[PDB]
Amino acid sequence: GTSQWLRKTVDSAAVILFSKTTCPYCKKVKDVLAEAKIKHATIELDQLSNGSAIQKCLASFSKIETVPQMFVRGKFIGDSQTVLKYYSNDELAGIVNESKYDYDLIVIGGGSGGLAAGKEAAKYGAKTAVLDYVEPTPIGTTWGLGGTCVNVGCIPKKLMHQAGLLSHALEDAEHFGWSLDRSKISHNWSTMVEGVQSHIGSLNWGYKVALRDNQVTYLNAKGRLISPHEVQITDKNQKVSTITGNKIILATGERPKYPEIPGAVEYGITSDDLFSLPYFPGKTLVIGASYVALECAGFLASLGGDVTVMVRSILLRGFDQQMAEKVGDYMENHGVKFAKLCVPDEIKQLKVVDTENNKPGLLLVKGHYTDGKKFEEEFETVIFAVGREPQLSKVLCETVGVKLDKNGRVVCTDDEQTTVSNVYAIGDINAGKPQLTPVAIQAGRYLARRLFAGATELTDYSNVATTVFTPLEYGACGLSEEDAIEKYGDKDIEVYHSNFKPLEWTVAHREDNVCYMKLVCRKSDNMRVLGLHVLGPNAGEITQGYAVAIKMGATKADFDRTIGIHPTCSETFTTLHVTKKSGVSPIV
Amino acid sequence: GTSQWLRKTVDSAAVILFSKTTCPYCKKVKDVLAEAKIKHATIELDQLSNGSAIQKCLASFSKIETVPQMFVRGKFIGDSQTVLKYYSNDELAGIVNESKYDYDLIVIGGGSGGLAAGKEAAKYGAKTAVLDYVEPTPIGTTWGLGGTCVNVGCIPKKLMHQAGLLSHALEDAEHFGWSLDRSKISHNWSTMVEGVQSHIGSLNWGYKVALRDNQVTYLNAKGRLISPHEVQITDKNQKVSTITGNKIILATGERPKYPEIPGAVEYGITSDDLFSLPYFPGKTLVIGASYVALECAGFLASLGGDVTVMVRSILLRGFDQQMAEKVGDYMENHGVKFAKLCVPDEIKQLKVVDTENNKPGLLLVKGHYTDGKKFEEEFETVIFAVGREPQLSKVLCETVGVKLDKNGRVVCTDDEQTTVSNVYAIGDINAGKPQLTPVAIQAGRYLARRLFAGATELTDYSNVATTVFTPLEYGACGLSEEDAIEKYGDKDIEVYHSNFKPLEWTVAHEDNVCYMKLVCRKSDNMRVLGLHVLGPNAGEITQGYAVAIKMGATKADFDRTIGIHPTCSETFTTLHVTKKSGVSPIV
Ligand SMILES: Cc1cc2nc3c(=O)[nH]c(=O)nc-3n(C[C@H](O)[C@H](O)[C@H](O)COP(=O)(O)OP(=O)(O)OC[C@H]3O[C@@H](n4cnc5c(N)ncnc54)[C@H](O)[C@@H]3O)c2cc1C
Ligand SMILES: Cc1cc2nc3c(=O)[nH]c(=O)nc-3n(C[C@H](O)[C@H](O)[C@H](O)COP(=O)(O)OP(=O)(O)OC[C@H]3O[C@@H](n4cnc5c(N)ncnc54)[C@H](O)[C@@H]3O)c2cc1C
Ligand SMILES: COCc1nnc(N)s1
Ligand SMILES: COCc1nnc(N)s1
Ligand SMILES: COCc1nnc(N)s1
Ligand SMILES: COCc1nnc(N)s1
Repeated sequence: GTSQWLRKTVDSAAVILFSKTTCPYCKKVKDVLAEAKIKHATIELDQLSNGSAIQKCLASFSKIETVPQMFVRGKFIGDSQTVLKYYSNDELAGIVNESKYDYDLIVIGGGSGGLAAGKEAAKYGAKTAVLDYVEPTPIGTTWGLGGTCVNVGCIPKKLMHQAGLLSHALEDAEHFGWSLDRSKISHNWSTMVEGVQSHIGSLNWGYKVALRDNQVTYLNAKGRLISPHEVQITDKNQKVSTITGNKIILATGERPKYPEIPGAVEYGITSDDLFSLPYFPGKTLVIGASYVALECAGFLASLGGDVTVMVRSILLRGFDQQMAEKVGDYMENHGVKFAKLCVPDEIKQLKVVDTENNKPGLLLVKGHYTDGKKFEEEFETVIFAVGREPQLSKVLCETVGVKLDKNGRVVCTDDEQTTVSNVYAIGDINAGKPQLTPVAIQAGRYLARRLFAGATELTDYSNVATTVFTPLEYGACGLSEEDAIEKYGDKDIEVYHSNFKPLEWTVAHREDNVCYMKLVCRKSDNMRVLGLHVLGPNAGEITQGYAVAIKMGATKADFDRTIGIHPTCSETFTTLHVTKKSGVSPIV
Repeated sequence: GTSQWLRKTVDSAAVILFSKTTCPYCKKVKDVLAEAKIKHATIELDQLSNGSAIQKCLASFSKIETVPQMFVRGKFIGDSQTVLKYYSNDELAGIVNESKYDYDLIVIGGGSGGLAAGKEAAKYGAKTAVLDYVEPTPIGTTWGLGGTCVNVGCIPKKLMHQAGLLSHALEDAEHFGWSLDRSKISHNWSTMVEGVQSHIGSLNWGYKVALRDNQVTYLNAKGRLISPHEVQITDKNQKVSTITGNKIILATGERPKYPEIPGAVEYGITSDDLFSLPYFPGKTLVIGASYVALECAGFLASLGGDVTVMVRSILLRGFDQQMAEKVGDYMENHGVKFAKLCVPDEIKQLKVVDTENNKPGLLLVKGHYTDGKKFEEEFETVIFAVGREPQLSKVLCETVGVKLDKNGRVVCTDDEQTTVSNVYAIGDINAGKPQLTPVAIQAGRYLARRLFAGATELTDYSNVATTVFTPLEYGACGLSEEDAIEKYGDKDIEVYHSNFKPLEWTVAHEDNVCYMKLVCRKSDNMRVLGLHVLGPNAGEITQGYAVAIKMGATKADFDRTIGIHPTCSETFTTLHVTKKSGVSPIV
């Protein structure tokens, strides 16, 4: 029924007004609340299909059936006359601030999702605290508010990716008639790092301002859920206390793993350290083969570093393997070396990091290949990118009763709820969800709208598009080719594909047949597009809009009947015709 | 119903075979035709939903109801025994070349649409000729096969744009840590033009190879339609002759206009001349305000030139006017000067063009502003971008009966047919269609499939997306904002909008110049009627969304899709400020 919607809304909301748009009785209660510096949500009943039934159900609480009606934290406050009887008597602040807990909402985690949920909750009148603390890395690195993307993730990595792209810009400029000689131009690592850290510092500051201007309490404190409604916090001075909240959101993210081998923690670094490193890495070994490892190797080479990637098995496990091979081939051709089917055994120190003179150390790496032969080479810097994990034992006492999966992530329902009914989890620690910043933001915002404004919208987690920012970018939306075959059978999968060449590469004398795209389609379902894949420049900008068409169920015919924009790389999707079954070449 | 399809299909097809995939007798006839190099179309009756009706209806032509049946130019040739008999007896080649006309298809015009139409028809066995001739510009400029885009349009204009974009990329490089100093780097015009002309030459060559390998006859001759089936050709040696064809496609495009003022033809140039000009233009006056005018003024500025645009009234007439003003404001902050509400009266010559030393001349331009005040300035080069027109009197005798609208364009039904039943028109001269290269290509290809392979798919001309390649690009798909209010009323229109800033612009040091909006319809589930974005890589951004708009996308379809981070395009997935709210769109 409607009755248990209405009654979840009233129960959970902080301050909420049931109202209508034509009623000037409601319009005067609003203006009172605005000037009184009171935030609230507002269900306009004349714009809901079944506003009539809701008016009746309000009477179960208030014994009346008209509008406006104001509730605070589950209790009916009054109608239009009673609100002004409280206002002019100056009894209104004591009533709107009445609560069994310190906060309506405590977010443990000040990253992508944490800050996004906190700000949206506060819009609708919820008393909100946001906790953030950055445990330092083994060598001591630390940073400010905003989470992993803002400080040591998407933002600093794409900015260094852009710095790497601009070396090809300097090469190309010669052929388009500019008088520079790229031969005599070199890169300065620490000038880059200063500009990058300057931008991050402005996001740190901007988030503190945003929280302040939304009346959100920010505590730079480590938090721990000790009971369903109690969060124990620790100061920067080591002072412990306890705060209480009605709803809890866990949004604490992950940190990089190290392999269990001698020397790794003591002498290597991870991505957490790379984006503010005060010396150029020098001769670098990257261990691992995820998108983090290949993206960092890619711009290290483009800035002129001597870069090696040690690969256990394959590149980009979980991604379309034909495209992953195309990515790796391009990198191998443009400076990155690979040591294939190889694994490390220990890291030995030969020289200590020189802090005063700003120089890396010197390390000796010992490893072995799957056949048996030995790996032994010296590097100045060794970077581990062997995956990320959460440490929920630090965040969450086991007696609270929040269930975790065998990987240590939180098992949630489809509306982010944990096994404890007032506790939710969003972002990287939610089991089974894609680990991406815009996913966490969308989840956090939609959930706050459900707890405090009566919203029903859920987050849709399927067919979320991605881009890997390797020297040649790789964008994808949907199934990889081998997953669609495995799920529907090779006879039911048709794949259209083609090479291409950006117009911008013609005068520049770049390669003819390295850029590549394909559509993986289901025959028996009107050639429905199951996955889209593209290797080339600006692959993120290319892929993104097609994610809407695929969310709507696009078919091959939908692509055929749409006309291209000329000249672009993206238009090549609108005229594809060569099937893989056919055996015809895809070259240009 | 099905009946009238199969009679239209049999009459216009050149060589066509009706068959079934599972039939070894049809396979036997296919294998004979491959070996004899006899190109043909093929209808596979067992993959069509009314193949049974078609099968019975073939008997009205062939007095049989079995497959495989082969036709040539409206005549039943036989079943598998009759065809093999012809093969074995050496009679099959003469039968399949029997024609009342010289060609199954004559295309007049070897540009974007004509080449696409020509190459596609040949795949189905049509005996095809393609005609192309380039009348020179007033100063003598001419070029090779491929049309306006390939030679004096999209392809050279975007390479030159690209040259201009690299100048800001050299600036940005310093801030991201590269040692270069932008201040001591300069641009060589003739080096660029050589690289551009070299790529165009490779396209000229590749199209000639393409026509050769499809057995299309290429005649570098001017063609004129003198009767429904007769095309008069004139040689590069002025030899005149007449060829005949069953179906005629007109695809002759347009050329730039000149204003009727003294000195304009004698001392100015147009875009036709600019992309192969041997000298740098110098101080340039661009007259006009279309996307050609603004794109060219744009890269000439970025390459270091002193550039002025003379605007009669507004910029980008017919495009969303708020977006056009943003496009022009950005150009004005980055070098381009504007002479607003202004029109030219005459061009006077001060220095002739110096061919020996490779230098432009010198000109005095006189004009007036709308209030009467006078304009008088000196420039080395004057570029007219005051529109384009067909000249179908050069193409089409009046007595053939092909009807034209009041602009001289061809009035066509929604299958590209003219008032004469064997004559079709495609591309720029098709009245009322967006004048774009992918549109011409799609129309020429789809039409050839209907004339010669029994296809029925029409070309969809609605909601075709565009990009204007100004220094900051402007992508668009669907109705402008003012157009949508005119059609549905202000109360039924919601506009969501936001400024944004590329991540690449942060370390490189404007905050709120990039902009995008969605124009929606309240009473139709908030249906997206127009998408607009100003920013970098706007074509790459806009294109994919054109599929979702074609499928009828709403605001909720945009909200429920997750973004790709960090990108510019992802800002479309989280828009929330409305124009009626009065809230500011900056970030
Ligand atoms: C190198 C790298 C590059 C990436 N690039 C991209 C990209 O291009 N695009 C993309 O979409 N995603 C990218 N990601 C993934 C993206 O960063 C994550 O999906 C996202 O940051 C997860 O958000 P979150 O809110 O769940 O966690 P986080 O952003 O990690 O925020 C959690 C915060 O809570 C803090 N915290 C932890 N424990 C406690 C505690 N007990 N008390 C208080 N605070 C605590 C953490 O220190 C942190 O500040 C990248 C990740 C990495 C590592
Ligand atoms: C500066 C500029 C930039 C442009 N940029 C873009 C862009 O970025 N994207 C886009 O989509 N569109 C762009 N266009 C438009 C695009 O060029 C046209 O839409 C396209 O060329 C139309 O093709 P068409 O086949 O109709 O004609 P055309 O390509 O003009 O082909 C006509 C051909 O027929 C020849 N011909 C004429 N008369 C005869 C005759 N009697 N006998 C034989 N041959 C004859 C002509 O000389 C020419 O070779 C641009 C146009 C210009 C001028
Ligand atoms: C539990 O760690 C104590 C803390 N140190 N710095 C903070 N900001 S909180
Ligand atoms: C998830 O696998 C982590 C690793 N990758 N490369 C290694 N050598 S260990
Ligand atoms: C009037 O034009 C005669 C020509 N015909 N084809 C050429 N190449 S010159
Ligand atoms: C034929 O000329 C008409 C014009 N169009 N734009 C101008 N500035 S003058």
